[PDB]
Amino acid sequence: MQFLQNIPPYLFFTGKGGVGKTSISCATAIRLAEQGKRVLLVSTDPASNVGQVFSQTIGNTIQAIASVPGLSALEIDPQAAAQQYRARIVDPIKGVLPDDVVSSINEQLSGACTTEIAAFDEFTGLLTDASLLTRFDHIIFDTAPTGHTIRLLQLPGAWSSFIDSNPEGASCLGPMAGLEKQREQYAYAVEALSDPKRTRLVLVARLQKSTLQEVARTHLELAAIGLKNQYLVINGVLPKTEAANDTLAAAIWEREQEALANLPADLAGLPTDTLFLQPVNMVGVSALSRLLSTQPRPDIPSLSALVDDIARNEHGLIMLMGKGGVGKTTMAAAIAVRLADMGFDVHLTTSDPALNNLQVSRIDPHEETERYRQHVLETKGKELDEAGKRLLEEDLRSPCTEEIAVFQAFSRVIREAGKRFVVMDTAPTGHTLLLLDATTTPMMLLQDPERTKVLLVTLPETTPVLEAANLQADLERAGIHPWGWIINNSLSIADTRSPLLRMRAQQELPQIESVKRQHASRVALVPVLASEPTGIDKLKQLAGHHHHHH
Ligand SMILES: Nc1ncnc2c1ncn2[C@@H]1O[C@H](COP(=O)(O)OP(=O)(O)OP(=O)(O)O)[C@@H](O)[C@H]1O
Ligand SMILES: Nc1ncnc2c1ncn2[C@@H]1O[C@H](COP(=O)(O)OP(=O)(O)O)[C@@H](O)[C@H]1O
Ligand SMILES: [Cl-]
Ligand SMILES: [Cl-]
Ligand SMILES: [Cl-]
Ligand SMILES: [Mg+2]
Ligand SMILES: [Mg+2]
Repeated sequence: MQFLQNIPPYLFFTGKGGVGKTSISCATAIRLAEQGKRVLLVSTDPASNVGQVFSQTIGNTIQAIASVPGLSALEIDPQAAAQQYRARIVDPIKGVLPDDVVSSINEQLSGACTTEIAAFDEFTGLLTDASLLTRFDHIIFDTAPTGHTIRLLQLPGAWSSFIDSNPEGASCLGPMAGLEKQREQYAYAVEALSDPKRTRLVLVARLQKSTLQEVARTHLELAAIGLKNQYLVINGVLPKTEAANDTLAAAIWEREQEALANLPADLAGLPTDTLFLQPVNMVGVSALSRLLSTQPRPDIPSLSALVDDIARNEHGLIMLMGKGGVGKTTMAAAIAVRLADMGFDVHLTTSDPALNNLQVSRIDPHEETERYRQHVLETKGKELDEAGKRLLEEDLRSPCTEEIAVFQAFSRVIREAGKRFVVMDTAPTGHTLLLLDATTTPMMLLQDPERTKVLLVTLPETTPVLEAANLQADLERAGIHPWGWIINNSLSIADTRSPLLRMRAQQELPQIESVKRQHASRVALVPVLASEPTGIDKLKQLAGHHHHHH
């Protein structure tokens, strides 16, 4: 594997939730250890499981992994770091300012942005400690910082300017005032990230058009920033020696082969390695090492049942939520189609390009975001100096900015949810709704269980379910309780003779049980489609069927 050759002292793995960042991190950690190298694996996931895979406990202290000499680990819990980070800002003014005030500021430090900034504070610590390279040859991170976070800390304005405490725009700039290291260390860290002699960035992806799109995006952003030592690792690829008998496995192998060959242009000139889809979720040194080789039904109702229940009231705001790529848009489309075929007036709204009983409102997120950014600039940038304006423009470059702008656009038609059905394929986070509420926002409507039905879409996989769970908890803090969960891309409810797909379908079981037993009131299982759910044809196939009853 090219990504394994000549790794510099700092190695970072980046990619969407569930692509396999941690697995590959551990497997690489082992490979290096067995070569006689001293390796430090840095676990950075919210609910770390690296200790589990290695059959021991790890913590905020560097401890050796007894089950593999040469390797040690360290956990950097991001939720805890965020907590301490927020508390380090608020505790000082606690008792000096009103409670509602300290309460509002605390909320401003409870979003994904504060977490990335606090996580960057930790990365900076490790990256600027030369002594570490005195003890190890390699330091491996199972997540990487975003281009957004790096930009923010490299902006001069972030150091010489300050932005008022308004309701819009700079909403997420609050964390900056929390940095306690000197400006020079953060710049040094970024310097270390941009040095190919010190840091190698590995983009983890899967052979899917949608995912490669995102990865290609990340690559460009991190490169313009200065990280040009990038490697592409395509994980979980299906071996042709499985497309043999079964028809689904053959359709999949085909879908991957097209993409694999039609890789986005930007990723083409990138050194690339592919890993194979393993039978069982790696859990030991043996299983993990096997990953780096060069050679190879649940009792849950169909989407149809969920929709029949959504259909009872005969109207309502239906919002699909979840992480990027889980299938929000497809479920939104599938739901809107079935509801319409049941004879109801349905208004589907989307933020992506794709009978008369159904109307579709397409919104371009790019222009909504710009209308928004433009608005926040006439409002706040008014008295900012140029450096500060750039800081404000980078803050309005946050994920949540688009999220907010698109919701505001949708809100234009939310008033129709009273007479009929309005289905949305994306929504802001709990944190963001709470923020907007303090500012416009139909908060009460979203919180009403009879008017709004929020659905959480996820995958029958560990990380996705975890991230889904956390989204839900955040929404609940905003008084919104998801009405049901949709587990998309399931091999369990799929027709396959392929021995490997069956072994994979069996891996989902504990994840699916998790959702039913601990995360959701209602659940729907959608199959991994043998085709691209692009036509209303295959879109109707996703739903399955629901037997009428009284
Ligand atoms: N059940 C399924 N079977 C096969 N493919 C699916 C399924 N659900 C989604 N996909 C495919 O996966 C891709 C991602 O899904 P989709 O665009 O609906 O996700 P999303 O969460 O709306 O994405 P984003 O977060 O990018 O807006 C699509 O190209 C789509 O056709
Ligand atoms: N190529 C692969 N084949 C089969 N399973 C894999 C592969 N890569 C990862 N997994 C399994 O998939 C999940 C994806 O998780 P993981 O490494 O934790 O990553 P991330 O950090 O990308 O969320 C785990 O259940 C894991 O053991
Ligand atoms: Cl945020
Ligand atoms: Cl935040
Ligand atoms: Cl019925
Ligand atoms: Mg992980
Ligand atoms: Mg979408």
